Amino acid sequence: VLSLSFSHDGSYLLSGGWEKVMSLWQLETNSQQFLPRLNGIIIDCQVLGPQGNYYSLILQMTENNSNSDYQFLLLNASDLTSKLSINGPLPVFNSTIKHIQQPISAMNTKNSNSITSLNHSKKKQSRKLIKSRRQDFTTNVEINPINKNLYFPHISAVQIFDFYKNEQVNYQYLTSGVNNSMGKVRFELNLQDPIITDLKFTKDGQWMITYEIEYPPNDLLSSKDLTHILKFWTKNDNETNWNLKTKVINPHGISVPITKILPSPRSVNNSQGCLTADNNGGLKFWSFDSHESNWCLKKISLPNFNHFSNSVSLAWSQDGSLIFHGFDDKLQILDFDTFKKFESLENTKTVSEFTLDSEIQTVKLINDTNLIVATRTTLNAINLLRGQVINSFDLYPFVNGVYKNGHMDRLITCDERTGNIALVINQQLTDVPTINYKSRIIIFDSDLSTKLGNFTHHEYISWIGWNYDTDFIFLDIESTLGVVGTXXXXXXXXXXXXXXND
Amino acid sequence: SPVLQSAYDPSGQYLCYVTVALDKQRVGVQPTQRWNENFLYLEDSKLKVTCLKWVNDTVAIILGMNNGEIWLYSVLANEVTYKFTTGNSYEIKDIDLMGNQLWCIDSSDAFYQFDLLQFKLLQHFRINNCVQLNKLTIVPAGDSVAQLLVASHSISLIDIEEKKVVMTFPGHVSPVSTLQVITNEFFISGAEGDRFLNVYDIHSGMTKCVLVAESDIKELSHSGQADSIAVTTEDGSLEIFVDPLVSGNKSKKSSKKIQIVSKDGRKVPIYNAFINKDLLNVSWLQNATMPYFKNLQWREIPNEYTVEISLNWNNKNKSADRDLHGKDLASATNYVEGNARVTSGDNFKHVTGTVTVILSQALQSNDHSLLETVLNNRDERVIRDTIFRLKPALAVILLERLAERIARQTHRQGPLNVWVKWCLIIHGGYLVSIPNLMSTLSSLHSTLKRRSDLLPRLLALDARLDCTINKFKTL
Amino acid sequence: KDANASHPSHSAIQSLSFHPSKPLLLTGGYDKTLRIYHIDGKTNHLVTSLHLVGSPIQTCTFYTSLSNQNQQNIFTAGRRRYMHSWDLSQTAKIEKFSRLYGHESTQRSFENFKVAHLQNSQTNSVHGIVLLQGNNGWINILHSTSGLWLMGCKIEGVITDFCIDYQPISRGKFRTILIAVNAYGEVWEFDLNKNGHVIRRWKDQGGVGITKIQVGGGTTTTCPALQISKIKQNRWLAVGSESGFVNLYDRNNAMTSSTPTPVAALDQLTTTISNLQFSPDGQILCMASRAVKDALRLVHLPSCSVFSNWPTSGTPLGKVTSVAFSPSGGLLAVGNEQGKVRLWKLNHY
Amino acid sequence: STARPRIITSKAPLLPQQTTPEQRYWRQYTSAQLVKEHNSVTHISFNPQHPHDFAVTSSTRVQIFSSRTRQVIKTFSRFKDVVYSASFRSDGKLLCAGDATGLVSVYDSYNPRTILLSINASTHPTHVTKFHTQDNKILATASDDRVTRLWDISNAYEPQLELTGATDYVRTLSFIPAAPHLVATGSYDGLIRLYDTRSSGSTPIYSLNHDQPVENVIAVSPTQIVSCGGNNFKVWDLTSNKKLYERGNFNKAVTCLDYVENFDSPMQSALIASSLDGHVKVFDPLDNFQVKFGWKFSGPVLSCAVSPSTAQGNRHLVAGLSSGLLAIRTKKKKSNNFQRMMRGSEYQGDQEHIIHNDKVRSQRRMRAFERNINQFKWSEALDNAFVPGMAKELTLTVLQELRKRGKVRVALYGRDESTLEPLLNWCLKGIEDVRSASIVADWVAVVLELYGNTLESSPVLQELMIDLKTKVRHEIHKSKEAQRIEGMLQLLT
Amino acid sequence: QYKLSVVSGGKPALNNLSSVTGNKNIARLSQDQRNYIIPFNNQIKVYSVETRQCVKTLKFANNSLLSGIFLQEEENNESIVKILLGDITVPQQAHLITVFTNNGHVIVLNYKGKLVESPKHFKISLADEKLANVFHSEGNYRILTTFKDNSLQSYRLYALTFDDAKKQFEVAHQAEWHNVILSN
RNA sequence: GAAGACAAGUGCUUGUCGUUCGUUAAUGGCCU
Repeated sequence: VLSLSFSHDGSYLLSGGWEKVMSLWQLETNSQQFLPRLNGIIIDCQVLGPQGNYYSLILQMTENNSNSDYQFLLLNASDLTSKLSINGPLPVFNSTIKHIQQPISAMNTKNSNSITSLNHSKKKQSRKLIKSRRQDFTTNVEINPINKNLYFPHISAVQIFDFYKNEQVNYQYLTSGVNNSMGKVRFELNLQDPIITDLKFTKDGQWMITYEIEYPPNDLLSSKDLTHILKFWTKNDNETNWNLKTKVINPHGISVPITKILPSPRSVNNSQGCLTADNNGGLKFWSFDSHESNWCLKKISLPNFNHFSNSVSLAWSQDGSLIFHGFDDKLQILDFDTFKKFESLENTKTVSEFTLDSEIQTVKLINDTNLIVATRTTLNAINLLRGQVINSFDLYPFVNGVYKNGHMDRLITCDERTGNIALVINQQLTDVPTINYKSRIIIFDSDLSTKLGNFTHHEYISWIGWNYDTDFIFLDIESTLGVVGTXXXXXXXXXXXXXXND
Repeated sequence: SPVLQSAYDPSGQYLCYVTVALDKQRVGVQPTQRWNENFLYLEDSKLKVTCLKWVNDTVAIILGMNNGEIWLYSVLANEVTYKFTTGNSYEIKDIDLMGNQLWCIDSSDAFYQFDLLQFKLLQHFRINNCVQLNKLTIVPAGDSVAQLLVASHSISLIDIEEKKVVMTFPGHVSPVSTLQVITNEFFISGAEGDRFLNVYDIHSGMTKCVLVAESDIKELSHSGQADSIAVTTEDGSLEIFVDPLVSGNKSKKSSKKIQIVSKDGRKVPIYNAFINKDLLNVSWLQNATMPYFKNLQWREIPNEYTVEISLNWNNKNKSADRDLHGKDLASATNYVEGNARVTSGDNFKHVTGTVTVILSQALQSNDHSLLETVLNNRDERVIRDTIFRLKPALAVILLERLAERIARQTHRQGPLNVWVKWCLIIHGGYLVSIPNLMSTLSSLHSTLKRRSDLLPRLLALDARLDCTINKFKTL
Repeated sequence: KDANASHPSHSAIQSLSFHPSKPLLLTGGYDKTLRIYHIDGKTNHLVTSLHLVGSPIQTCTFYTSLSNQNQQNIFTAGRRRYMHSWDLSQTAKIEKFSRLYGHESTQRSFENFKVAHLQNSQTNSVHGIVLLQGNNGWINILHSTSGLWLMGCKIEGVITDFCIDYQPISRGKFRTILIAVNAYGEVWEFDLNKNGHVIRRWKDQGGVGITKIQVGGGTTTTCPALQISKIKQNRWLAVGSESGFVNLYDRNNAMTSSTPTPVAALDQLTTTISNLQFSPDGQILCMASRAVKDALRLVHLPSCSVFSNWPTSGTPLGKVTSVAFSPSGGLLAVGNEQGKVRLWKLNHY
Repeated sequence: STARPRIITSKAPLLPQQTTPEQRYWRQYTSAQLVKEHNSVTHISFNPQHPHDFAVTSSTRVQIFSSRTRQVIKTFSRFKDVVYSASFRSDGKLLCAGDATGLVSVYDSYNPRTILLSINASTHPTHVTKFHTQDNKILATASDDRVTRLWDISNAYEPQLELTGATDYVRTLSFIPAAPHLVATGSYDGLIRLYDTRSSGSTPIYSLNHDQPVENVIAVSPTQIVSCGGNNFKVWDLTSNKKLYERGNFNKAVTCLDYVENFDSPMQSALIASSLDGHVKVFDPLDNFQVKFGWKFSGPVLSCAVSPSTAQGNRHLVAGLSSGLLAIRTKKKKSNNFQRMMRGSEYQGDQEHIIHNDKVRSQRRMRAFERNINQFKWSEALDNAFVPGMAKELTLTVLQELRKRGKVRVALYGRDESTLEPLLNWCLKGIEDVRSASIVADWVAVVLELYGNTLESSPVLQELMIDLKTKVRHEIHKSKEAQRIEGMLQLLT
Repeated sequence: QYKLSVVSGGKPALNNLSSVTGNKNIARLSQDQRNYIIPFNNQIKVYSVETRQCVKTLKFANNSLLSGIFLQEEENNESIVKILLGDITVPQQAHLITVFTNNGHVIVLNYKGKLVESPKHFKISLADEKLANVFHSEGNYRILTTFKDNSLQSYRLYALTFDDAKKQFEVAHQAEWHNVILSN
């Protein structure tokens, strides 16, 4: 039981628990009346009206294991409608960021902490920021290209947020979860909801694609596999809710992650297609048919490899001609019309197969000309016209093992009109490193000819994309957003305030 | 109309209005330039406001009464500061004010003179040969208030000092509604229920021009220096005039005309519009008794112009906490699948006594009752030979009509499975030559794939059966 | 001039209530509409006009809170589980009290309700309440701005109506009193300031099939107070019937014997009484029947003489379904079934 | 606060050949009654104007059936020998009938006793008599005389124009909507003739080759006609003077064809064709004439026609066999003082200022399993899953949404032996499908670690456990051998 | 050429540095119950209750006094403990907010109007221990803080008075408790 | 692993810990 509060009379008792329900106990006849589901567990109940007018309360959002996610909620006592709910923007980081200790329940889960497991976790959680440098705390964020809302894949959901009005406009669930059907209780708190891991838009903006993974319950016969479910969603410009047209169970067969996704541009099929790269490196071309209202696989490319590279990235050539694909230590250039290697009659060693020094983290192209590749150790910049590298930068001191593979991609984006920004992060210490970090934004153009601008932010930075208003947006641990960009009058005064025992 | 009597201050920043409220007349001042819950309640049921006038140091309005006395109202606090009481008790039909002197009309035709400074009745005063009088306005000669104008269907210019009627003006058939001095020569008379304003001359004693509105004239206002006269019409319209005093010249029709029609299409009545130099003010009643206003610049405006107002005539209610339908604006929106198509990534698309010829016949056309006559055959020597004498193009179409029956009927892939293999056995060499096997044999590849994934799960269930079955049989 | 002539109504007018300080009338019936008519002698125009969808509206009251004198909620309900509460500008503020925090099992409908002030007496803070009816004897009490179920008040038998006395205790302090009516004619006296206990019981002399009680002579739910010092204990009590019988009780003497003799048994009507409202000064007793046309009768007080001149034969009433007095100006508004709220003026006041 | 989400039923990845939305409209035609006639029925045509009747030819008999009663209203029998074709005019009043004695006898419908107009056409037997679609008083008949005669029925004693040039056996002609002068006329030699009746007409304008004997010709659009001839049928574009499509998806020779347009259907324009196999297949000009739905009747089908778009009643697909059978398939379709006291209910807020509706929409009634899972009665929800009057889909949707929400053991701890036997009697059926076998694998294994100890005491479970041993090993043998083909299939790729 | 800035705010800044209080909400509804005031981690927002949107934000980046207290980058240690509604200084002057920090600082702010860039700062003396909770009766003020000599925090109770001078506050030691688990 | 503290058992043993140092299961369920 998380919080109790009496009314101003003293005849009513609000409650609060891991069950997501505000129960109003009558103390006179011991009945109760309760709102069933309130978007996560409720921390602190509070009645504010002197007449008993408003119920006001605090929310935890226990779906995120990596961040305290507080939604201040207020209600009318009469109707019990959510009136003027206030919520900060909610990312989801890769690990538990900074000193955040999950609220207390009965039994220790991966979603909550016990009493005996309370201090044994907090002592351990400091050591993960002391023993390891492996911590990244990175957030996948995608920008809506026509409405400039900023969708956050809070797990099994999307918080549709916009930073101009600084306000949450939606919270849509995107999975057949267990979410609003039941507040999870202490043995059931081990069951974690399916996790949206990828969320991209087409360049149209009329389509949003959804990759998630549903998890099994433990102690079952099928508690080993993982269903990789893909979903392709639509809405109009008028409506803010999304609508599902093709759910896809298991792309690339069963138990295969499709971890990297790039959408198609307007050149190829009016941006109504998406690509999915495996850990094996298979390429499928999902796109949209017209006479059917639904999606199919127009083109496949399925290799079977002896090994699994969990770091893949891929880039599209703006003409719609060819597909750059990055596997570990190795680039591939695919003719889209064949899904094979770019076979050349020139034989001028412009080979589709490249051989890089370390495992690829990003593949980004400024134009048809440039191509910027970050390995696990280094960053390189290779032109397309001549296949010779231009600029070398040893990111090995800044990034040794700082990132789980693939997560470098969300830090580094390319404004297609100006150029690149990579996002370099330090931790800083005096005399064991501190908890505090320091991130530097560096601006790049034309496969890193010059540094256009070095901006040094005092805290951490977890994500960068570039908004189509020619500007880069970045998050932070404190969930802040920053932009890298370019007589009668005296008779009038008295009537203003005056109008408004025996 | 709900507003009985309304009047603006000079310079047009406020108006008083007098309306009824449960058989008790109340007065109230709103602002017009961009509410006011304060009101002055008249105590008795019977006393009624009869004529109304402002004062240009508190901003006070003057209330002519049914009672026989004159209330004097300060607007800052709802208090009536002092009372100007005629000893006789008839209603006061007109009130007038300039400087310290005040002037009013008894219903027994008696002039009166009050001081605002000295708070005192100067003279009980009557004159001959004016038997009914209901509108009095004083001429602005200067500090000399003398030779004031009074009228009821006919205007008399009457001096104070010699206390006689100097000029006698022809007038109307109705009693006169509006009587205002524009210029030091010219002034307007206007009747009740008539479409005709006169413009007379004080010195000459003639009519110069007349003015004509399209319906009956209810309330009058005029600009500073005789440029603009804006007439509130009883139908609800503002028939204004531009340069009425300049030179068919006998009667002058209205120059510009202002209507107000709401957004749903209803006509809204206009009462008591104010005009100043080059800035027009409209009023109308938005609710039953609440007046809303609009300043507009009128020399820009065309000859006919309908100010259109959004009125909530059929406006459906938008509660800010509520969504467009049913749920809250802060409630989460549920995952609702509905009519989604569910596909796998394995589902490809868009990338000798024989039975041969009858099987070949039901594949040329699509025929389903005739296929099932074929597939009852189960001798493998028939199964070998029937596929063998078949066109190789037809064998590819046969496999598609197999996997559809294999998928939709689970037990059916027992006996049919031999009839799929020999298709692949005999025509394998042709089947290399077709360029896209995965496209054409997609429904075959999809059905065989979904059986393949059950292999680790079913072999897992075998042991855990045979844990128990090898156990409970012995003991 | 009529109250509906500027905008007519469709269903049979069910309940009227003026505003305690403002000039307004609230007409609403089975038409699922609320209409608010500002009242003059000459024209009576719509202030606004609210249409609810899906809820016939059988009783309507304005409610100005005793503390703020700026809330001015409008509580309206019908034969539904809920009760809308429109507050007092294109967008309307409408709250609905959908839920009973204890139990919905007693009352299935909110078709009769009265709204009364109440004092806390732990704090000297006054809030409103909503008084309901229920299953068999239950009168439930919802807090008027929060919807909290306060207190349940059972009586023997079957409830037909109730009314709300106010007793002033000192300056700044008063207690409110329920007066519930069994159908057989047993009057209960619950007090809401402390938790609901009986104060007393007394049977009406006779009175078998009883429809309505309303008390009067002071502050009632039709002619309510403005500040706490205005709250005055009532003096007249009238008990309706299904056979025309109204029984008048002097509240000074009837509170002694607890089986009191009523003053005069009014029997001028011939059918079921359906509206008993007093003047705000407590000198006139309306009595009306929704069965026969043209059936309003005025009773003078304390003389208990029915007025003889008005209403005449040619006084247009219709089947009178909803009578209401003004608080201040002495006006009289009488509904009908035709939809026309025909308005009078007691020229004394 | 949020509303409670409805439990979403499990939808498997789609097995091929799903119920396409055009297969939901054309399968509505049921209640097939079969009327015996005395000989082969040759032509069937619907009344255009109020389409409630259709004429049906026979041996010496034209009958008139109804829409709603589907029985014979009236019977024309005054003919001497076999009457081939009975069309109606576009007005709808007055129908034709061409005989074997060569006389077309046009008269009003709904009146079999007045032969209004007996046009003695050619001495060879007239097969086809139609009315013009555009001008309602010009008739055109054909003959076995290989001349088609446009009769103006003001003058039943002279053909207005002799339209000729045919090589062999004209047995269809049809008019075209954009041009009242232009007439499509199909010989039996092939060679669809196109005429301009305002010209001399004895020569055609241009012909359309049909390599096999063309038997039926019908105009579909203002620019397109359709050659229904021999084995295949081909469409033709007039201004292109060239064929657009061809569908040889039949088996035997065609006989009839029909086109209807803009009717209550997911498919806008319908093209049905008979194939003399009992086999009426339905085609569409929007979708490049692909095959959409097919009936199969007993004997060979000669005449087939559909109710028009203006039917406003139960539709019909009437197909006529050679053996004497008609085959019809159809798509069927207090006091006053009490009402014065409560009359506000039909007002619906028209002229008031503000409309405000709080009322939430009545959702679909929650099922007995979903009502239990919402109220957490999990062990009873599982027992509520195995009702014999319950779909095989929903039982799977219980077990996913009981596995996903809670664990499966909590609904299973209290199970006795008698509550356990409805589970396994479903699970013996459950593993045979591929759609459930990944899930029933969980539900069996949780029983065995739980209730294997009871299973020694219960021999009744043991028989189900031995039967479960067999069918799973059978479902091995499917899943083995179906795996064997996929490894085999990769050679040919 | 390019510039960096800060646009959108983050958390609603709940009182979890206490982690002892079960009434953690800092936000208060106003006297006139028309607008609702929350200190974010980066700003202070005034939401209108009827129109449901922000009617005014109060960023800490705009004022030097605000940025000197909260936007300090080396220490993110100071935080808004509790807003009080009225003027602590003058009896009932309106549209004022007094804000109590984590470490003895008081800021006087203006919603419903343009922010005057010179607030009435009053640094509370004797704030050796860090400020944890402040609350008020009618004109009587007390203070709860976290003091420490088990790893638990002792709580000391104090009081406030005004107009001895402007900057001065008499701090009275009403009570003290030796170690606290849940102060509520 | 240790120290600390507390409880049970008979100075000892077991047990716990809203502590510190060090390494990586209270008949208790979701409104209208």
